[PDB]
Amino acid sequence: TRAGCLIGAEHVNNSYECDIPIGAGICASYQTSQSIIAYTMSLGAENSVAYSNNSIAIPTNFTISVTTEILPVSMTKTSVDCTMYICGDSTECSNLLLQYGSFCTQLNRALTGIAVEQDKNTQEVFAQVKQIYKTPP
Amino acid sequence: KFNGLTVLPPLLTDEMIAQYTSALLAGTITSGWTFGAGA
Amino acid sequence: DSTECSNLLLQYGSFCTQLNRALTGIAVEQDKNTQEVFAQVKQIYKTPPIKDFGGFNFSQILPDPSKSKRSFIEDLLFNKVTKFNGLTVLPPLLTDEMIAQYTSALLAGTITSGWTFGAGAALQIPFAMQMAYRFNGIGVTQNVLYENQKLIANQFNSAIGKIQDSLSSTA
Amino acid sequence: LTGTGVLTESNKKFLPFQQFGRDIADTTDAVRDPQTLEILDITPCSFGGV
Amino acid sequence: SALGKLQDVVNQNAQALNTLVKQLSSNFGAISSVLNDILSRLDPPEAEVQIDRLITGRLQSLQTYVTQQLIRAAEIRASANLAATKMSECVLGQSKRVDFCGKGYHLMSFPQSAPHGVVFLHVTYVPAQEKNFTTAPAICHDGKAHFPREGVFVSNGTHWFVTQRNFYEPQIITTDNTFVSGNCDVVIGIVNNTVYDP
Amino acid sequence: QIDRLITGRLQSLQTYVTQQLIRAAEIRASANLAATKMSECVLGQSKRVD
Ligand SMILES: *[C@@H]1O[C@H](CO)[C@@H](O)[C@H](O)[C@H]1NC(C)=O
Repeated sequence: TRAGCLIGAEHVNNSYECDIPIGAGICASYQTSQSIIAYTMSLGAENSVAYSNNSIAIPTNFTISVTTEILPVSMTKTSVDCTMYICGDSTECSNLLLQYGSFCTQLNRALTGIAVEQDKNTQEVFAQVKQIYKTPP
Repeated sequence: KFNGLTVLPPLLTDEMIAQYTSALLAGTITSGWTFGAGA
Repeated sequence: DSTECSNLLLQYGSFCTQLNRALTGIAVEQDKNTQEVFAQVKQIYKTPPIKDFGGFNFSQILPDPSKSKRSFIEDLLFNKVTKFNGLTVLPPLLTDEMIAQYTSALLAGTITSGWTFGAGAALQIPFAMQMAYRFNGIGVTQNVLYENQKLIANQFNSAIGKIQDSLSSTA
Repeated sequence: LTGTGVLTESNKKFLPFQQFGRDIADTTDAVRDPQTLEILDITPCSFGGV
Repeated sequence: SALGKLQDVVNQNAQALNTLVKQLSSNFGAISSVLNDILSRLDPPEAEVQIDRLITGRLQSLQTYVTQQLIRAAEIRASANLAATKMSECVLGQSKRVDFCGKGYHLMSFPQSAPHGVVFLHVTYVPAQEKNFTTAPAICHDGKAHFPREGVFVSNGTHWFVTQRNFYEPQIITTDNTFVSGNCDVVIGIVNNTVYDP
Repeated sequence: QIDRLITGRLQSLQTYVTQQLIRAAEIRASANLAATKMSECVLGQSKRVD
C-alpha cells in the first residue's frame, strides 16, 4: 500500500465506508469463509439534485427528532504532599532536599490552582438559575 | 493514595447537581425562556 | 544500537511509554480535527452540467475534470505554499483528492439548494430566488434584487476576478 | 520486608506458600506472620492537610 | 460506547496516577530503589550520593506529572466554557445558529446531569417529504409586478398559489398576500396571471 | 559518560514533546473555530457582526 507493507489481507476493487482507518485512504474490514479486506474508502452515495431555473421543491410533512450531546465538565481534584512523596520520613533526605529551594512548594501551588478551577467550572455551568422552581402536581 | 496522594471531594454533591438541573427543567417547561430574563 | 546504553536506560522506567503515548495522542487528534472540519455532509452532491445561474459565473471555484480534480483557486493556493533516528512522519488519513471531493460537495450543495441541505434533504431552488431570500434576510425587500440582477451579477464576477488576481500576484 | 503501618487481623486467604500481598499498583498490603500464620493487613497511618 | 468522552477523562487521570506511583520503584542509577535500605547499607558520605540521585529522579517525574495535569486542565476548562455557552444559549432560549444545537431547526433542549459532565437532549424539527412544484419570481396582473409578501409563488401546472417557504399550504393569490412594484418590463421570468381582489 | 549523555538527550526530548503538546492545543482551538465558522457561515446565513 501507499502506507506500508500489508500482510494478510485481500485487495478488493470495491469501496465502502471506512471501518478501520489505516492511512492514505486505505481502510480494512472483516467481511466475507470470511477474511480481512483492504479497500479505498468511499465518501458516500453521490447525488445529483434535479436543478433547473423554474423548479422548486417544497416539503409537506415534518419529523421531530431528539438528538443527544455529551460534554465533560470537571477532572478529579488531586493533591500531592511534597515531602511525604519524595522522601517520606527520612530526615537526611529532608535536609538534603532543602537545598533545592521552593520547587516542591511551587508544584503544590499549581495543583491547588487546578483544584479550585474545577469547582469554578461546575459552578459556572450549573448555577445559572436564581431560584429553585418546581413543576405543578 | 498512600504517599500524600490525596483526592479531595467536590464541593457540589450529586444531589445538589440534580436539584439544579431539575430547577432548570421545570423552569423551561412551565415558563418558556422568560425565566432567563427575569421573573 | 548500544545494548549497554539500553540496559542502563531501562533503570529510568516508563519514560519511553509516556512520550510515545503523548505523541500518539497528538497524531490521532490531527485526523480527528480534519474529519470534524470537513466531513459534515452526508452525501456527495454534484452540479448539473448546464450553468443557468441568473448570470453568475462560478467557473473559477467549481472543479474541472482536466487534472487532481481541484479548482483554479485551489491550484493557486497549493502552489503558493512551499530522518535516521525514529523520526517517522506518518501520512494523513484523508488525502487531498478526498478533501477536494468534500469541498466540491459542500459548494455544489450551497449553489443548488441554499441552506436547506444542511437541515435535511436537499431541495433545489433557482439561484435568483435564493439570493432573493438571502437579501430579504438583511432587511432589503426582494424587488431591489429582481430589479438589479444584472448589475449584481457583474459586481460579483468582478470581485471574484479581483480575488484571483490578488492571490495569483501576492503570496 | 520493612515499613510503617497499622497491622490489623485480616480475612484474606493466602496460599500455603505465599508471603506477601500486593495491590494493582504493586504496593505491599498484607503480610503473613512468620511465627503464627495469621494474615495481617497494612494501612498507612493517617496524614492530611490542616 | 456513547459515553466515551467521560470514560476517557477518567481513564486518563487513572493512568497518570498509576505511572506517577510506579515511578517510585525505579533506581535512576542508584543502588536500590528503597531509601532506608541504602541508609542502613551505606554511610552518610555515600548515602548522600545515592539520595541525591533518587531525589533528582523523583523530582523530574513529579514535574512531568504536574505539567501533564496543567495542560489537561486547560483543555477541560475550554470544554466547560463551551458547555456553559451551550446551556445559556440553547436551554434558556431558542437559538438560530445552525448545527450549534443539533442537526435541524432548533425547538428547545433539556439538560441532564452525568458523572463529571452534562448531557443535552436537543429537540429539533426536520422537514420530511417534498413535491416538485413549478415557480416564478413575480406575476403580472395589470402591467405591474406583484411580489409575495412572505411566501413563494408555486404552481402545480394548472393554477398558481402563494405558500410559506417551509410547509406546502397553498393559498389563493389575493392583493393582500402580495405587494406591487414597478412594471412587467424589468424583472426576468415573470408570468401573466390575475391577482384576485377581495 | 553514558549516563551523562542519556540525561542530556532525555531532557531535550521532553522539552520537544512539551512544545508539541502546547502547539497542538492551539491548533485544535483554531480547528474548532474553523468548524464553527463553516457550519454557521456556509450551511446557513449568519447575523453575527464581523
Ligand atoms: C430556463 O431555461 C430554459 C432553457 O432553454 C429557457 O428556455 C427558459 O426561458 C429559462 N427560464 C428563465 C426564467 O430564465
